[PDB]
Amino acid sequence: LTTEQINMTKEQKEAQRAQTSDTRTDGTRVAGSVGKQKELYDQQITSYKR
Amino acid sequence: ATKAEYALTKLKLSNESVTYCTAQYNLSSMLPQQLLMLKNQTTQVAEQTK
Repeated sequence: LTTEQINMTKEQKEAQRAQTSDTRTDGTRVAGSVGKQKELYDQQITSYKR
Repeated sequence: ATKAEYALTKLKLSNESVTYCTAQYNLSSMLPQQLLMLKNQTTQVAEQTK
């Protein structure tokens, strides 16, 4: 069970890293739910300007 | 009184005999099993360190 908690800790770290950073620990761009959420803000920002 | 004391010494052999068998069982069974218990605990400490 301790070994399994290692993976969860790593994944929860990525969720924290989603803030204040656009890249994960390995360097790839975030694309999950938080990545989709940011794209919605970009469209909304353009919508308000338009 | 000496005869009564002789019976007490004679009967005391039973306690010594069962003690030897009890100690023999502990060495043959309990001690090796405890070693396996300690080894698993040692591995858990490293995982918690990780």
